[PDB]
Amino acid sequence: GMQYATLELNNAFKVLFSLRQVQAAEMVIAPGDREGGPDNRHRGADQWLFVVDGAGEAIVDGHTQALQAGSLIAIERGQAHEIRNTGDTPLKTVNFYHPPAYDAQGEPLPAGEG
Amino acid sequence: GMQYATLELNNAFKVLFSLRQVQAAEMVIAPGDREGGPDNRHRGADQWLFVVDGAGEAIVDGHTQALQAGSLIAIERGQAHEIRNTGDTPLKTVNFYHPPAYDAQGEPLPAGEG
Ligand SMILES: [Zn+2]
Ligand SMILES: [Zn+2]
Ligand SMILES: [Zn+2]
Ligand SMILES: [Zn+2]
Ligand SMILES: [Zn+2]
Ligand SMILES: [Zn+2]
Ligand SMILES: [Zn+2]
Repeated sequence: GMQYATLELNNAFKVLFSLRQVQAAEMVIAPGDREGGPDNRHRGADQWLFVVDGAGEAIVDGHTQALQAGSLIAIERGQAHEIRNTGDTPLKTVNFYHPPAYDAQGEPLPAGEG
Repeated sequence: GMQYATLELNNAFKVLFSLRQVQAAEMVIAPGDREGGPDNRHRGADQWLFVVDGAGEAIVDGHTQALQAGSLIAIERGQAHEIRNTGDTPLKTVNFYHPPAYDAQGEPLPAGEG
């Protein structure tokens, strides 16, 4: 069969599915808001963050990058990261964790913890 | 530092970067075209395919799914897959291979071969 989902891209944070130690999640940040911070790390999981729409700013270990549709970040395990919505529409992202970072309640696994 | 790229989302196929045995690639399929087929497999790499924009159809081991922005497929290693553009605008996708499937010339690695 096919392992498939159409992301609604309207959830603050929603864990989607996994396959062989990669896990997908949706994260949509409202205008004027941010997720993570200068002390926000996943000690054992890389996070591949892709911007589907909107405008924002990533700070990754003190390095700053403007975000737009098409922006891709490979956030290595252990790197502090913050994602800020700097526009006036939702900042829509899809995220790939390797290995997985979150349990079925959307709580961090040991690998997803700081 | 930050491992970052803004995808142009206008290349038929462009390998992007890797981190710790996950590799990203852009694939944009022109109207009336298709990539892969009923015999198209990566024997040793899963492929996570995400649709950024456009409209299409995936066939994965004979299973059919309409594709739109937000569509996510986890195409397991060994699964036959074909992606057809069924609209009249480009079908823009980003792809995550685990383990990596392609070398620096965009040719399949052993894991990316059928
Ligand atoms: Zn602090
Ligand atoms: Zn994170
Ligand atoms: Zn490292
Ligand atoms: Zn792995
Ligand atoms: Zn055939
Ligand atoms: Zn493929
Ligand atoms: Zn399997």
